Amino acid sequence: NLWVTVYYGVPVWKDAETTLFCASDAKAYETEKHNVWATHACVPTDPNPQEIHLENVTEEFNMWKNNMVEQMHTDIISLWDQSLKPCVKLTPLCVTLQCTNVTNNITDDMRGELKNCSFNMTTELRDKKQKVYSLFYRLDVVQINNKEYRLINCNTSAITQACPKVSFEPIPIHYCAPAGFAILKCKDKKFNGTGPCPSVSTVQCTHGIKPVVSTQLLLNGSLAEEEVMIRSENITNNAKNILVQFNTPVQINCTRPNNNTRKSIRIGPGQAFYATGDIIGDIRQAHCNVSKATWNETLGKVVKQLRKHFGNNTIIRFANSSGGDLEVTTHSFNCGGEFFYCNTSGLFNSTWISNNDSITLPCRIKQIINMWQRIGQAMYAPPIQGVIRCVSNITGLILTRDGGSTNSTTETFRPGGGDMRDNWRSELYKYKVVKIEPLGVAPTRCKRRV
Amino acid sequence: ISLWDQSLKPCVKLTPLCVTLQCTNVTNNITDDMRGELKNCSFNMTTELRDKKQKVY
Amino acid sequence: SLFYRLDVVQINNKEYRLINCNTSAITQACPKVSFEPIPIHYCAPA
Amino acid sequence: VFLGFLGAAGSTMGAASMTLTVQARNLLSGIVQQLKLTVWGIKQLQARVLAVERYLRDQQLLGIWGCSGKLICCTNVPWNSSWSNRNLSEIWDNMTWLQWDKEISNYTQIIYGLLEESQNQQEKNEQDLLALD
Amino acid sequence: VFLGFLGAAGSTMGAASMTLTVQARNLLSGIVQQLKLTVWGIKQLQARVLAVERYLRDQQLLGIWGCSGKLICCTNVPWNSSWSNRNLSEIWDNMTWLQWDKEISNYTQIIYGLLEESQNQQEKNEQDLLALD
Amino acid sequence: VFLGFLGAAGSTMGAASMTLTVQARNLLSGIVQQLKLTVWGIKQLQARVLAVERYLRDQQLLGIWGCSGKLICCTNVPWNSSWSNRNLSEIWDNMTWLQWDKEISNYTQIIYGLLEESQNQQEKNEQDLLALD
Ligand SMILES: *[C@@H]1O[C@H](CO)[C@@H](O[C@@H]2O[C@H](CO)[C@@H](O[C@@H]3O[C@H](CO[C@H]4O[C@H](CO)[C@@H](O)[C@H](O[C@H]5O[C@H](CO)[C@@H](O)[C@H](O)[C@@H]5O)[C@@H]4O)[C@@H](O)[C@H](O[C@H]4O[C@H](CO)[C@@H](O)[C@H](O)[C@@H]4O[C@H]4O[C@H](CO)[C@@H](O)[C@H](O)[C@@H]4O)[C@@H]3O)[C@H](O)[C@H]2NC(C)=O)[C@H](O)[C@H]1NC(C)=O
Ligand SMILES: *[C@@H]1O[C@H](CO)[C@@H](O[C@@H]2O[C@H](CO)[C@@H](O[C@@H]3O[C@H](CO[C@H]4O[C@H](CO)[C@@H](O)[C@H](O)[C@@H]4O)[C@@H](O)[C@H](O[C@H]4O[C@H](CO)[C@@H](O)[C@H](O)[C@@H]4O)[C@@H]3O)[C@H](O)[C@H]2NC(C)=O)[C@H](O)[C@H]1NC(C)=O
Ligand SMILES: *[C@@H]1O[C@H](CO)[C@@H](O[C@@H]2O[C@H](CO)[C@@H](O[C@@H]3O[C@H](CO)[C@@H](O)[C@H](O)[C@@H]3O)[C@H](O)[C@H]2NC(C)=O)[C@H](O)[C@H]1NC(C)=O
Ligand SMILES: *[C@@H]1O[C@H](CO)[C@@H](O[C@@H]2O[C@H](CO)[C@@H](O[C@@H]3O[C@H](CO)[C@@H](O)[C@H](O)[C@@H]3O)[C@H](O)[C@H]2NC(C)=O)[C@H](O)[C@H]1NC(C)=O
Ligand SMILES: *[C@@H]1O[C@H](CO)[C@@H](O[C@@H]2O[C@H](CO)[C@@H](O[C@@H]3O[C@H](CO)[C@@H](O)[C@H](O)[C@@H]3O)[C@H](O)[C@H]2NC(C)=O)[C@H](O)[C@H]1NC(C)=O
Ligand SMILES: *[C@@H]1O[C@H](CO)[C@@H](O[C@@H]2O[C@H](CO)[C@@H](O[C@@H]3O[C@H](CO)[C@@H](O)[C@H](O)[C@@H]3O)[C@H](O)[C@H]2NC(C)=O)[C@H](O)[C@H]1NC(C)=O
Ligand SMILES: *[C@@H]1O[C@H](CO)[C@@H](O[C@@H]2O[C@H](CO)[C@@H](O[C@@H]3O[C@H](CO)[C@@H](O)[C@H](O)[C@@H]3O)[C@H](O)[C@H]2NC(C)=O)[C@H](O)[C@H]1NC(C)=O
Ligand SMILES: *[C@@H]1O[C@H](CO)[C@@H](O[C@@H]2O[C@H](CO)[C@@H](O[C@@H]3O[C@H](CO)[C@@H](O)[C@H](O)[C@@H]3O)[C@H](O)[C@H]2NC(C)=O)[C@H](O)[C@H]1NC(C)=O
Ligand SMILES: *[C@@H]1O[C@H](CO)[C@@H](O[C@@H]2O[C@H](CO)[C@@H](O)[C@H](O)[C@H]2NC(C)=O)[C@H](O)[C@H]1NC(C)=O
Ligand SMILES: *[C@@H]1O[C@H](CO)[C@@H](O[C@@H]2O[C@H](CO)[C@@H](O)[C@H](O)[C@H]2NC(C)=O)[C@H](O)[C@H]1NC(C)=O
Ligand SMILES: *[C@@H]1O[C@H](CO)[C@@H](O[C@@H]2O[C@H](CO)[C@@H](O)[C@H](O)[C@H]2NC(C)=O)[C@H](O)[C@H]1NC(C)=O
Ligand SMILES: *[C@@H]1O[C@H](CO)[C@@H](O[C@@H]2O[C@H](CO)[C@@H](O)[C@H](O)[C@H]2NC(C)=O)[C@H](O)[C@H]1NC(C)=O
Ligand SMILES: *[C@@H]1O[C@H](CO)[C@@H](O[C@@H]2O[C@H](CO)[C@@H](O)[C@H](O)[C@H]2NC(C)=O)[C@H](O)[C@H]1NC(C)=O
Ligand SMILES: *[C@@H]1O[C@H](CO)[C@@H](O[C@@H]2O[C@H](CO)[C@@H](O)[C@H](O)[C@H]2NC(C)=O)[C@H](O)[C@H]1NC(C)=O
Ligand SMILES: *[C@@H]1O[C@H](CO)[C@@H](O[C@@H]2O[C@H](CO)[C@@H](O)[C@H](O)[C@H]2NC(C)=O)[C@H](O)[C@H]1NC(C)=O
Ligand SMILES: *[C@@H]1O[C@H](CO)[C@@H](O[C@@H]2O[C@H](CO)[C@@H](O)[C@H](O)[C@H]2NC(C)=O)[C@H](O)[C@H]1NC(C)=O
Ligand SMILES: *[C@@H]1O[C@H](CO)[C@@H](O)[C@H](O)[C@H]1NC(C)=O
Ligand SMILES: *[C@@H]1O[C@H](CO)[C@@H](O)[C@H](O)[C@H]1NC(C)=O
Repeated sequence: NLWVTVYYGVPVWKDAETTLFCASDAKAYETEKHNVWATHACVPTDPNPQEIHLENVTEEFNMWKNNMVEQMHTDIISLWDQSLKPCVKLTPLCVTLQCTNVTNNITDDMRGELKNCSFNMTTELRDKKQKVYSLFYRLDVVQINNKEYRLINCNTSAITQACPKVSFEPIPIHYCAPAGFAILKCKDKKFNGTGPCPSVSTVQCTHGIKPVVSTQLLLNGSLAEEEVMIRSENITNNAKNILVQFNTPVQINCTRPNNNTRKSIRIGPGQAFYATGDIIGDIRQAHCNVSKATWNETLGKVVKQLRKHFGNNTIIRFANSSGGDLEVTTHSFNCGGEFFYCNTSGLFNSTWISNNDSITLPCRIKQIINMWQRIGQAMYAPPIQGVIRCVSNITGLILTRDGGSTNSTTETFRPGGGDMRDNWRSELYKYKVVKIEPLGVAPTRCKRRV
Repeated sequence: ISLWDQSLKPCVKLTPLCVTLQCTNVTNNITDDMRGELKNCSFNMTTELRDKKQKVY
Repeated sequence: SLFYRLDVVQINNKEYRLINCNTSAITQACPKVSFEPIPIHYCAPA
Repeated sequence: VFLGFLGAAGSTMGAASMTLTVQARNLLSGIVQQLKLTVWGIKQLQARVLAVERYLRDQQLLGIWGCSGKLICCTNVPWNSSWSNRNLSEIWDNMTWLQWDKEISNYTQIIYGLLEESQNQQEKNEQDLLALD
Repeated sequence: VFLGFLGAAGSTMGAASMTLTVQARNLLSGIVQQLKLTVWGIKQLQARVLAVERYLRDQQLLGIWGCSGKLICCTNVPWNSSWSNRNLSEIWDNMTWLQWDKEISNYTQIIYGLLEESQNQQEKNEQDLLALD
Repeated sequence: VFLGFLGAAGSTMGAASMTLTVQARNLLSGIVQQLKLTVWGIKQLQARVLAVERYLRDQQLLGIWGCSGKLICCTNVPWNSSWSNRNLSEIWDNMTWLQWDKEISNYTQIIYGLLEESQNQQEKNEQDLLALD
């Protein structure tokens, strides 16, 4: 008949949560506050990322109920933290600044975009003070009531200049699973985001995941295959976000074409602050180029795919975002060390019916960045010396709906968000952790009872 | 002890309070059924700006 | 206070200062440890 | 057949009935190697301890169901059919381990108790009986 | 009889001679689950490592006194009476484990050595002898 | 003969063939006992976890080469001579373990695989065959 049997080694898993540790490659050298990013304490990857495709398997995933994104998000916060524990605490900066304009080109093609501020400051000696001066981007200075100004995050947060040894260059991170667990990767080129993925594989641990911080635009991400997938748990809901993932890396060239000078001010003892000494070179405006042709064609591919969720009898409109906080209004990202806020009006400005040249994006440069919408904390990037030229793909999109009022053909979508955990779900959607239970009870003609 | 500690690591360190306080009596009920039991103290104090100070109480 | 002229530096009575100051922070050891070296036994885990 | 780690997941239970060791090996990962607080350091150690803890829980379970000669334990006592009674072909010609656990997920804690109590106690004290002559 | 954890503490040794497993199960506590420094965090982990360390010390001892088929190990060699010589009724009709350990507390390290050396070495190399024909 | 920990290092392999346990005992050091961050504290714990991790790696290896009745495992299948073929006297009358490992250091990962696969799989499913009559 059928009787009870015990096995050990039964390839069976459960959906579970557990902790996942980093796995990297040995390239830990940079020049802004510690290391490369945090990743030099990492265990070196196996030179053979062994995988195995699992025949016949069918497991439902839920890229919207996955937990790995949560661990990842907390850990990235904390690593940013640890990189910011040990370097200088810039509290005595929050001082009344005497600022004037920087007379940029007559009449105005930089509109200043930076003010020239002198101020009092402590010295090496807790004694007779010094008068220094520095150039600040008028986007991070605020008025009161020359005129007296101050740092923006000061009456709300403390600030913590990153010293010059870490990078911000994202380095491929490999989330690795401790023994007794397993990482499942959906091998299906065509996957909505959830539900049963038929073609799956197991890996000991994942691919390199460039942990780029970006808004409205997935940079350096992975690319989709044979289509440009759309992912969201409830498209019919207007309160989620649409995750578009391209086939073709649409280039973007961003640059800051200034030779900027690093002026060191000793907030003694021993602590030193890097201010913007001056700017030399072609004073253009920081910006980004994109091939209009490829963007238009690929966004038409997107038109097709958005249609496939709304009917071949519709008209879709891409508008720019509807205003608000800076960190959501723009394509914010990090690049060569600096922090870019690109206005994207020039990219969602078109309604679309049922059926070189290049686009220039004018971006501004911020300093006192408040990362992860967290308040009470504030990193202060240092003026990166030299000229910045930085090239990248844009592989995906993060859109928000406002329609379902007179909802027939004309839908309007605008970009936005502000939670990186979207960015993170865009590359872990194929991944799921399972706990292994190598203990098994099953019936065969081995026999025991109650 | 240590848990009390850990709860007290991360919140504000009130060192700049230790400042000369200008205190008077709080005239509680005449004649005295609170005997004050509290004084009214104004003092100098730093500000948001490591600059021109404020007078609080 | 009286300082050993080997750890004080000039500028340009005359005004002087601590030596490691324009380069490092300083951290007075309080009065409970020693510096008397005590036999240390490096032991190896099982 | 060299399937690999979980390689027989998409196979009938009798198929996986030969590739048991491959999962067992992965219960330490060897070289793993996985310095102050060091985010990912606490993670490393907490991971390893979790792994051995996990391992030892089930190895304990097997210690209790005293076999230690694992992958197969068999006695001569019949089995209770009440728990989702099914056919032989309904298992080996109709089911893989995955689908099987979905159905057996209820009776686990039950089974654990009697496999623990019954054979251990019966096989106990009989060795005590035969320790006389 | 289902006494429970230490349930046979107040019983003669032959009584507890049936409820051995109940203590063994508690050697992991399962779900235990027991975040920065987090007083009670270091405590949690230091606890778990202590537990498995404790477990493995004695499991090692049993590995050495090679049985692994625990709760009973028996051979055919006599026993030394010098160590607090007592009667059978003085043990099973007069003593519980608690009172017993108080009296045996002296000879432990002695016994450990010969159970380790003698049978291991004798049962060794005889398997080497019978590996010929 | 009571050599001690590694006491037979300077001896032919057949000599050390009797003092195996002495190293095994040192795999926990007992009392070791080895408070905030406390340099040497992290060291203590990282040490202990390393120790048990080390122990469990090889105990796992032995679990796989399923003996658990350690110090000797023997079957009836011949052995491959290709791997540094040498004489009996070239080993027991000419070599100590130290010199031996220098020569065998190449074939280790090879040997691990077949001792793992071959006997485990063959001795498997034959118990499954004899679980019928
Ligand atoms: C999406 O992903 C893509 C890749 O997939 C990313 O693209 C990366 O973008 C970054 C940002 O620019 C590039 O890194 C930086 O490139 C700088 C430009 O130098 C390059 O061009 C010059 C002139 O042609 C060459 O001479 C350079 O080659 C030499 O230098 C590099 C780096 O030192 C060496 O590796 C080579 O062997 C050559 O020796 C470059 O090809 C470059 O200045 C910069 O190097 C600084 O930064 C790194 C890390 O930040 C430091 O480790 C390094 O030591 C340098 O920093 C010190 O030196 C400068 C010298 O003046 C000082 O000023 C500094 O203060 C500091 O002391 C870095 O190489 C990167 O190359 C590029 N990827 C690839 C594959 O090319 C995108 O960034 C990413 N998306 C986003 C949004 O970022
Ligand atoms: C960001 O910025 C980078 C660098 O500025 C751009 O990368 C350049 O992209 C362009 C566009 O394709 C490349 O230009 C083309 O290169 C082809 C291959 O290069 C060979 O030929 C050139 C001569 O043109 C040689 O110098 C070189 O050594 C190679 O042997 C050429 O075949 C192309 O020429 C053809 O098209 C042009 C029309 O433009 C005709 O006039 C020609 O006669 C010919 O038919 C063209 O030159 C360029 O090579 C890339 N840079 C580099 C260093 O190679 C990114 O495109 C830019 N991204 C954005 C979004 O702006
Ligand atoms: C710090 O920097 C500020 C400017 O950035 C300096 O402020 C100046 O302070 C002096 C006093 O030291 C002010 O002089 C005052 O002028 C009034 C009217 O003339 C007079 O009645 C006072 O007796 C006093 O002399 C001066 O106006 C003021 N200037 C500004 C623009 O605010 C300050 O001196 C700097 N401190 C140090 C230590 O460097
Ligand atoms: C995804 O979000 C949409 C909303 O955009 C959800 O649809 C909404 O579902 C609720 C109930 O589930 C509907 O409430 C009631 O619906 C009935 C029938 O439509 C209606 O007669 C009632 O008056 C009441 O409105 C709601 O209308 C509906 N809205 C839309 C726009 O469809 C949908 O359920 C979400 N997805 C999932 C899987 O739940
Ligand atoms: C920001 O504004 C300040 C003024 O508040 C600028 O500082 C002053 O800039 C002038 C020229 O731009 C320097 O002039 C020099 O003065 C010396 C002595 O009077 C003279 O011998 C030289 O021939 C030359 O005329 C002046 O030194 C400088 N003052 C300080 C304290 O630096 C500053 O240049 C502005 N920032 C930028 C980036 O332009
Ligand atoms: C992002 O970039 C867009 C353009 O790509 C900026 O929108 C532009 O804003 C200006 C000022 O609001 C608009 O000018 C308007 O012109 C009319 C006609 O002369 C005048 O009557 C209005 O009073 C206003 O001055 C301009 O049309 C508009 N461009 C587009 C394409 O709509 C936008 O301000 C930028 N936002 C950020 C946050 O960078
Ligand atoms: C996205 O594109 C739209 C359309 O170009 C921009 O909206 C426009 O924004 C301008 C100001 O930036 C609005 O001008 C208005 O002027 C009146 C009179 O001075 C003022 O009282 C209002 O407060 C407002 O500033 C304009 O009405 C508005 N038009 C529309 C149709 O939205 C928007 O600024 C662009 N945003 C980005 C981030 O590109
Ligand atoms: C901090 O608060 C204290 C009181 O709580 C203030 O003390 C006052 O300081 C002023 C000087 O700024 C003293 O004025 C002095 O008066 C003498 C005699 O009239 C005169 O010779 C001096 O030249 C000077 O003008 C004043 O007496 C003193 N009052 C008390 C009660 O101590 C102090 O001003 C506050 N500081 C700040 C920055 O708010
Ligand atoms: C998820 O993928 C499925 C198909 O793989 C999409 O449609 C499903 O269609 C079946 C009918 O064959 C329904 O029973 C399912 O309920 C549908 N899925 C969902 C999630 O509702 C589906 O559109 C995809 N999900 C999204 C959000 O696009
Ligand atoms: C897309 O447009 C077509 C025709 O304009 C509609 O008709 C479908 O066409 C597809 C071809 O890709 C067929 O596979 C379907 O069977 C057709 N169905 C019907 C009902 O005609 C189609 O409905 C449109 N799709 C949407 C989502 O509106
Ligand atoms: C965005 O789309 C509009 C409409 O297609 C383009 O046309 C501009 O519309 C504004 C509206 O007031 C006019 O003021 C401009 O004069 C129009 N443009 C021109 C060249 O005349 C507009 O050009 C598009 N801009 C971008 C950046 O996409
Ligand atoms: C965008 O992603 C593409 C992925 O194709 C990157 O393309 C790589 O380009 C190098 C040199 O041109 C090739 O050696 C690689 O093989 C390409 N990748 C692949 C997967 O084939 C491209 O580098 C990315 N964009 C930028 C700016 O780096
Ligand atoms: C303020 O409170 C004190 C608290 O006792 C009052 O104490 C006075 O102390 C002086 C000592 O120099 C005595 O001579 C007075 O008799 C005390 N007063 C009383 C009411 O006992 C003091 O009087 C209070 N001052 C005011 C203005 O209320
Ligand atoms: C086989 O299993 C069934 C149920 O799966 C057992 O039935 C139990 O019988 C006892 C004794 O009357 C009841 O107290 C329980 O309530 C019954 N179980 C359920 C789920 O109601 C049956 O006893 C088992 N076979 C043997 C021989 O014990
Ligand atoms: C039984 O135990 C007794 C003591 O408990 C052993 O007596 C030992 O004999 C050796 C050999 O003469 C002495 O060196 C020891 O000093 C004795 N022990 C004590 C505590 O003094 C006796 O040898 C044991 N039985 C056997 C057969 O060895
Ligand atoms: C004994 O070992 C030798 C080598 O040490 C084995 O030779 C292998 O034979 C296979 C089958 O032809 C080849 O693929 C390998 O390349 C050979 N090994 C080497 C190192 O070249 C031999 O097979 C072993 N004995 C048996 C019975 O398999
Ligand atoms: C993009 O191309 C389509 C046709 O391929 C055209 O209808 C549309 O106008 C183009 N975009 C713009 C901004 O002109
Ligand atoms: C297991 O128990 C759940 C609890 O409701 C029940 O829904 C399910 O049908 C049960 N399955 C079997 C095979 O007993």
